[PDB]
Amino acid sequence: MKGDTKVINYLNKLLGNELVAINQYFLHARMFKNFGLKRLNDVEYHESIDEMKHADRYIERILFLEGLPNLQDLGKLNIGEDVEEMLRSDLALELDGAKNLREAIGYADSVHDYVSRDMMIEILRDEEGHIDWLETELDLIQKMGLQNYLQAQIREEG
Amino acid sequence: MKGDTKVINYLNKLLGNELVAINQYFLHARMFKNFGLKRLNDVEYHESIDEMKHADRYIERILFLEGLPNLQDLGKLNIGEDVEEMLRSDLALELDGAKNLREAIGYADSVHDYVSRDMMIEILRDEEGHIDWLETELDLIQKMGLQNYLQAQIREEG
Amino acid sequence: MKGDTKVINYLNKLLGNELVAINQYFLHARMFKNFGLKRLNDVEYHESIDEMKHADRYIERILFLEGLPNLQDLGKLNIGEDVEEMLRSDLALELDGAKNLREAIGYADSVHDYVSRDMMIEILRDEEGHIDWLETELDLIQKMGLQNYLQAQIREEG
Amino acid sequence: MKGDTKVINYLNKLLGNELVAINQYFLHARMFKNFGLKRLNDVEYHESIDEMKHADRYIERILFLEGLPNLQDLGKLNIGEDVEEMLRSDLALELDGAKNLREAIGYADSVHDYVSRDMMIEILRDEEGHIDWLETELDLIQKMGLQNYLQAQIREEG
Amino acid sequence: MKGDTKVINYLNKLLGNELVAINQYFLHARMFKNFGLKRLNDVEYHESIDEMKHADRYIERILFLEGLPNLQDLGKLNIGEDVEEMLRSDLALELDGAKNLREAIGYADSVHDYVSRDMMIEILRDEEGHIDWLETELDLIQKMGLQNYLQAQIREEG
Amino acid sequence: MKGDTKVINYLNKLLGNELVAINQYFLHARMFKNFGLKRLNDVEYHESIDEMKHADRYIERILFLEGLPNLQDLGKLNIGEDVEEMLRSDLALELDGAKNLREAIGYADSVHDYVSRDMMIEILRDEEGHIDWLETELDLIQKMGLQNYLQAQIREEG
Amino acid sequence: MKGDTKVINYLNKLLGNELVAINQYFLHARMFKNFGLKRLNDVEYHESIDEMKHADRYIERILFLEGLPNLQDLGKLNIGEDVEEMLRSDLALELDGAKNLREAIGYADSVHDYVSRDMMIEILRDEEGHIDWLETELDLIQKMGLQNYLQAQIREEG
Ligand code: HEM
Ligand code: HEM
Ligand code: HEM
Ligand SMILES: [Fe+3]
Ligand SMILES: [Fe+3]
Ligand SMILES: [Fe+3]
Ligand SMILES: [Fe+3]
Ligand SMILES: [Fe+3]
Ligand SMILES: [Fe+3]
Ligand SMILES: [Fe+3]
Repeated sequence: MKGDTKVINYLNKLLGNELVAINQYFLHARMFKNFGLKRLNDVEYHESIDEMKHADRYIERILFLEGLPNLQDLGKLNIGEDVEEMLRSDLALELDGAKNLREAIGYADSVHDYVSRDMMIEILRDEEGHIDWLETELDLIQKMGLQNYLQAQIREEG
Repeated sequence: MKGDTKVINYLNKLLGNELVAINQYFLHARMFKNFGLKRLNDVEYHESIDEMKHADRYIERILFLEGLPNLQDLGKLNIGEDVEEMLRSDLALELDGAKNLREAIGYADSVHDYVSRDMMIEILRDEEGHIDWLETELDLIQKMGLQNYLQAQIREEG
Repeated sequence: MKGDTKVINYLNKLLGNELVAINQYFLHARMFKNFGLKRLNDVEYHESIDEMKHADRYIERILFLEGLPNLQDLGKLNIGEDVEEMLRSDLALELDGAKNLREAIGYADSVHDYVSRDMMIEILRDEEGHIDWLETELDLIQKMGLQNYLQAQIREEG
Repeated sequence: MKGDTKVINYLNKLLGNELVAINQYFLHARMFKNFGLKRLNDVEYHESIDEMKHADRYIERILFLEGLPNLQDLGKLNIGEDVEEMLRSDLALELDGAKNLREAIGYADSVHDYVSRDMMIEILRDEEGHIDWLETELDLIQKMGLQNYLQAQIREEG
Repeated sequence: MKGDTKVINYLNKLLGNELVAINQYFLHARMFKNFGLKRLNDVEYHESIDEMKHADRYIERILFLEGLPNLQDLGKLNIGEDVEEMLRSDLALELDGAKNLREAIGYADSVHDYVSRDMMIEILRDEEGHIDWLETELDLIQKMGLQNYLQAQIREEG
Repeated sequence: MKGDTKVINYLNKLLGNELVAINQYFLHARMFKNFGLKRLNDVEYHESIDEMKHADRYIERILFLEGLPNLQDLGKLNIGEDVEEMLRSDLALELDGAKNLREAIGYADSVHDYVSRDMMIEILRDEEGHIDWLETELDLIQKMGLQNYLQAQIREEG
Repeated sequence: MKGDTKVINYLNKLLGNELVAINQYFLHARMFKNFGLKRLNDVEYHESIDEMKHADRYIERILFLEGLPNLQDLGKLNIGEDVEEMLRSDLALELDGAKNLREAIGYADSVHDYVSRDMMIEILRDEEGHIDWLETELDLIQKMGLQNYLQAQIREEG
C-alpha cells in the first residue's frame, strides 16, 4: 500500500534513532559486563534487544508502505567512560528520540495514517519506560553514592 | 520526566474521580451484601477494585511526570438508600467521570502527551463498560419489576 | 441488629483513620517505587492492603449494627518528601490510630459489644505489627546510615 | 480445676439456650425440607449443627471446671407454622441467647475466668452471624414478597 | 399423606426416647473424655450420633405423615457418677426403648403402615447393637476387674 | 513502642514462670524416658516445647515494649522422685502460673494493653490444657492403680 | 549404670554452661530480630537450639549414669547492648565452655568413661564451630565497618 511520503521519512528518522540506540546500548551493556557490573549488563542488554524490536517494526512498516528503509546512515554515538556518564548519555538519546516520536505521531494523525500512529505510540510508551528506569538509576547514584551504587550492580537480579 | 503541568492537573482531577468511585462503589457493594443481594455485592466490589487499578495508574503516571498525586481532597459521595437510587448514583458519577476523561484526552493529544492519552483511553473504555452494565441493570429493574429484580440478585453468578 | 450509637461513632472514627492510612500508605508505596526502592514499595503496598481489610471490616460491622458508614470525610494526609520523613509520618499516624483503638475497645467492653471489641483487638494487634516494623526501619536508618539503608531497599525480599 | 460456681451456672444456662436452639432449628430445617424449600433446610440444618458444637463446648468446659452439665431441663420451643413466623421465632431466640451471653461474658471477666470468657466471645460472634442471616432473610421476604422468596428457596445453593 | 394418629403418637414417643438417649449418651461421652477414657468417649459419642440419626428419621416420618414432631418434652435422664453406673444406665434406657419399639412395630403392622414399620425395624436392629455392646462391656468389667477395664479405655481403638 | 512499666514487670514474672516450667518439664520428660515410660516422655517433652513457645512470646513482647527480658533469675524447681510426685509438682507449678496470669490479664486490661492481654489469654488457655491433662493423669493413677498406670505408659501413643 | 561421681559433676558443670548459653543466645537472637537484623536472629536462634541439644545430651547421660541433673543453678548471663558487645559476649562464654570441656574430656578418659568422653568430644567440635563463626563475624565488623556489617544482616540467608 503506498504510504504518505513524509510518514516514511519520519519512520526512517525514527529507525535512525533506534539504530543509534541499539549500538550505544549494546556497547554500554558489554562495558558494564567487563566492569563486572553484571546487573547493568543485563538491563542494558535487554534494552538493546528492545530497540532492535523497534527497528524491526519500522523496517516492516516502511516496506509495507512501499518506502526504502535506510540502515545506511548512523547518527552520533556518545559512549562515555564511567557509569554515570554512560547512563546519562543513554538518557539524552532517549529524550531526543521521544521528541521525534511526539512529532511523528502528530503528523501521522493528520494524514490519517492511524496504524503507523498506533505503532509509534506503543514504541513511545516503551521509550518512556527506558526513560523512567534511567532517571531512577541516576538519582540512586546521587542518593546512595557511587561506591554503594556500584556494589549494588555486581550480582544479577533474579 | 517533567510533564506538562495541565496534564498533571487533569490526571489529579481524574484521580479525584476514581477516589470518589472507589468509596462509593465499595460502600454500595457491602450495602448490597448486607441486603443479601449477593450478586450485586460481587459486581460492585469488582468495580471498586477496578477503580483502584485506575487510581494506581494515575498515581504512577503523576509521579513519573514529576507531579504531586493528590489523595487528600475527596469529592461528594452520593450514597442513596435503595437499590435503584444507588445504581443510578453510580451511573451519574461514571458519566461525570467520562466527561472529564474526554476532555483530558483531547488536551493530552494537543500537548503531545500521547502515553498519558493512551492510558486514559484504556480507562475510558473500562468506564464505558461500567456505564453499559449500570444502564442494563436499571432497565432490567423497569422491565421485570423491582421484586423479580431483587430475587435475581440473591445468588452469586458462577 | 441495632448497635450502641457511640460504638458506631467509634467505628466510623476508626474507619476514618483507616481511610487516611490507606491513601498515605499507597502514595508512599508508589513514591518508593518511583525512587526505585523496590522493597519499601512492596512492604508499604502490603500495608495499604492491610488497612483496606480493616476499613472493610469496620464498614461491614457498622452496616450490621445498622449505622451509616462514613467514607466522605478524609482526615489530614501528611506525605513528606524523603524516606525518613515519610516513614516517620506513617508511624505518627499509626500511633494516633492505636490511641483511638485503645479508647474504643474500652468503651465497647463497657456497653457489652464484645464482638466489636474482639474485632478491634485483632485490628490493634495488626497495627502494633506495623508500628514494630516502622520503628525498626527508622532505627536501621540511624544505625547503618541513610546511604546503606537506601541501597538495601533496591531489590525486593524473596 | 474447680471453677467459680456462678460461672458454671451461666455455662449451664447458656447450654440450656443451645439445647433449645438445637431442637428448634432442627425441626424448622426438616419442616422446610418437607415444604420443599431445599435451601432453607440446608442453612437451618447447618445451624442446628452449629448449636450442637456450642453445646459440646459448654459441656466440656463445665466438666473441666468440675460442675454438672444440665441437659435435663429444656426451655420453651416456639415452632410456628409458616416460613416468616418460624424465621422470626429463631431470631427472637437468638436475641435472648445473645443477651445471656453478654451478661455471662461480663461476669466471667470479673472473676478472672478469662478462658471461659474467650470461649463465650467466640460463640457470641457465631450467634451474631446467625442473627445477621435471619434479619436479612426476613427483610428479603418483605422486599421481594413471600411468593418470590419461596421460589428462591426451592433449589440448594452450590 | 395423612397417617394413622396412633402411629404418629408412637413415632413421637419413640422420638422422645431418642431425645433422652442423645443427651444421656453425649454427656456420658464427654464425662468419659474428661476421665481420660478416650475409647469410651469415642464409642459413646458415635452412639449419640446414632440416636440423632434415629430422631431425624422419626421427625421426617412424622412430618411426612402430617403430624407434629414433639421435641419439647424430655424424659428422665439418669446420669450416674462412675463408669459402671453410667454404662448400666445407658443399658436400662436402651431396654426401655426396645420395649416401646416392639410395641410400635406390632401396631404399625396392624394398621398397614408398613413403611413406618420397616423404618422402626431398622432402628430396633441398631438398638439391639447398642444393647450387645453395653452388655459386653459390663461383663468385661466383672471378668477383668475395674482397674484393668479402665486401663483398657485409655487409648482410642484404630 | 514504650509499654507500661508494670505490664513489663508482669511479663517478666510470667516469663520467669515459663523458664521454671521449661526446665522442670524437660527434666521430668527425660526421667520418664529413663524409667522407660515412653508415653510420659513424649507428652512432657511436648509440654516443655510448649513453655518454650510461651517464653519466646514474652521475650518478643517485652522487647517490643522496650523492656529488658530477664532470663537471669530462675525460681524454685521442685523435681520429686516418683511419677505421682512429679506429676503433682508440675500441676502445682501450673496452678501458680495460672494465678499470676489471671492477675496480669486484669491489669493489662486496665491500662489498655489489649494486645499483651490477648497474648496472655491464649497462653492461659494453653495452661488450662496442661492442667486438664495433669489432673486426668493423676486421677487415672488412683482409679486404675500405680502398677496398671505404669504399664500403660510403656509404649508411645500413635 | 552407676557412673564415676566426678564425671557426673563435670557433666552437671557442662550442663550448667549450656543452660547459660541457651538463654544468652536466645535473648541475643530476639534482640537481633527486634533490631531487624534478620540474619543474626536466624543464626543465633539456631545456636540456641544447638545448646539445647547439648543440654539434652548431658541430662540423658547424667540420668543414665544415675546422677541428678542440676537445672536449678544458672550462671551469669552477660547480655550487652550493641551487636559487637553481644557477639563478643557469646564468644567469651563459648571459650569458657571449651575450657571446661577440655578438662572434662581428659578426666573421663582417665577413669575410662569413654562414652561420656566420646559425647563430649562431639559437643566440643560443635563449640569450636560456634567459636569459628563468632570470630569471623567479629573480624568482618572490623574489616568492613559497623554500618556495612549491619546492612548485611537485614535479609535472611537462603
Ligand atoms: C478507601 C477505601 C478502600 C477500601 C475499603 C479498599 C478495599 C480493598 C480490598 C478489600 C482489597 C482486597 C485485598 C487483596 O487484594 O487481597 C483491595 C485491593 C486493592 N486495592 Fe483497595 N480499597 C480502598 C481504597 C483504595 C485506594 C485509594 C487505592 C489506591 C489506588 C487502592 C488500591 C488497591 C489495589 C491496587 C488492590 C489490589 C487489586 C488486585 O490486584 O486484585 N484501594 N482493596
Ligand atoms: C436433640 C435433637 C438432635 C437432633 C435431631 C440432632 C441431629 C443431628 C444430625 C442428623 C447430625 C449429623 C450426623 C453426622 O454427623 O453424620 C448431628 C451431628 C452432631 N450432633 Fe446432633 N442432634 C440433636 C441434638 C444434639 C445434642 C443435644 C448434642 C450435644 C452437644 C449434639 C451434638 C452433635 C455433634 C457434636 C455433631 C457433629 C457435628 C459435625 O462434626 O459435623 N446434637 N446431629
Ligand atoms: C533451658 C533448658 C532447655 C532445654 C533442655 C531445651 C530443649 C529443646 C529441644 C531438645 C528442642 C528440640 C530441637 C529442635 O527444635 O529440633 C527445643 C526446641 C525449641 N526451644 Fe528449647 N530448651 C531449653 C530452653 C529454652 C529456652 C529458654 C527457650 C527460649 C524461648 C527455648 C526455645 C525453643 C524454641 C522456640 C524451640 C523450637 C520449637 C519448635 O518449633 O518445634 N528453649 N528445645
Ligand atoms: Fe526504541
Ligand atoms: Fe475509573
Ligand atoms: Fe488499620
Ligand atoms: Fe449457640
Ligand atoms: Fe435410637
Ligand atoms: Fe507456659
Ligand atoms: Fe553447647
